[PDB]
Amino acid sequence: FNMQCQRRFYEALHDPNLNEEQRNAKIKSIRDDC
Repeated sequence: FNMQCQRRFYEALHDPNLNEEQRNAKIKSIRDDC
């Protein structure tokens, strides 16, 4: 992935303030956009 999307995934992964469902949904949303 391009640097923007790459960093978005990296951040979202390393953000346990989000739980399993929330975090996987975040990754999915970023991946849909990217």
